[PDB]
Amino acid sequence: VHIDLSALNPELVQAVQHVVIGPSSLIVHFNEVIGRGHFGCVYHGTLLDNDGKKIHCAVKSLNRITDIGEVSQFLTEGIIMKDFSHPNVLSLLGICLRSEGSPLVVLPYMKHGDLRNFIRNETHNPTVKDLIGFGLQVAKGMKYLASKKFVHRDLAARNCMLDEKFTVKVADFGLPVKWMALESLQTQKFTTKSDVWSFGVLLWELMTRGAPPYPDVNTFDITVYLLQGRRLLQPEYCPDPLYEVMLKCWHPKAEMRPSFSELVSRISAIFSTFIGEHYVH
Ligand SMILES: COc1ccc2c(Oc3ccc(NC(=O)c4c(C)n(C[C@@H](C)O)n(-c5ccccc5)c4=O)cc3F)ccnc2c1
Repeated sequence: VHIDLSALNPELVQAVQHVVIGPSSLIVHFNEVIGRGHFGCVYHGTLLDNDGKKIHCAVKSLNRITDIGEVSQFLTEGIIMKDFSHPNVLSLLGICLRSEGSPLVVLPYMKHGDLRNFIRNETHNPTVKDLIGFGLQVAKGMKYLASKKFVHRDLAARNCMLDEKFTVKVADFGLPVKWMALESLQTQKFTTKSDVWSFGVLLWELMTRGAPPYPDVNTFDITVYLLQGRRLLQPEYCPDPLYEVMLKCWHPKAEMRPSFSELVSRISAIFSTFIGEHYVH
């Protein structure tokens, strides 16, 4: 990959400068890979400050980026993400624009990987309170994203990260038909309200500790399934009030679905009635 960086806009390069990091502070370990491949090509990285203090990071290589339009789009995404600041939203440490090799994205290292794999791992023992707690953290992250008028589009357990303090970081914001709202499947439109539907599916994943949704329904038969008024069944470990929350999230009419603000207050109330946790945040 040899991108001709000279062909970029002065005001945009000026705009992205506060997001750019490079070899004077970032060490990429190109021989050391992170993850399976559901986050793409990711390397272990080390970020140093002025006094040489090291920080563990993940370095994603965007290998499919070739032309100047795609790089410009990449810079703008970097600019947007860098501005976000919320404990339940994954941070952007920076990006790398290099004359040789693909553009790079630098994120804080997430000890416990993604939430779906964490809860599926049988060596972990999350309580019902633990699972609801994870769901509350996601809702708080989505409440922030909504307040910035930013639509996630791909909310799911696989896309939520978990750090060493068991803080959930909403990630990969900005085909998973089984997470898509009815209107998104039909009109291809995505909004914060459709993010609320996906969040309902995410809660279902949590309470089933990462079971695949709609097991007996084909991906192409999902639109008719939902128009028939059929929904995901109540998980064995899901309480009645949380299941009603899920049902509200999957309302036929997008405008009738709760806001993430409403979701945080309701899930917070349910969470408070539960006791016993093995993962305290
Ligand atoms: C130990 O196991 C793992 C396994 C995987 C890990 C990991 O994977 C990633 C998670 C998330 C992302 N990236 C994102 O969530 C991005 C978001 C949300 N945006 C922003 C959006 C507006 O496009 N961008 C982006 C930023 C700048 C330019 C273009 C795109 C992004 O890369 C990249 C990763 F490797 C990150 C950190 N620790 C990990 C530990």
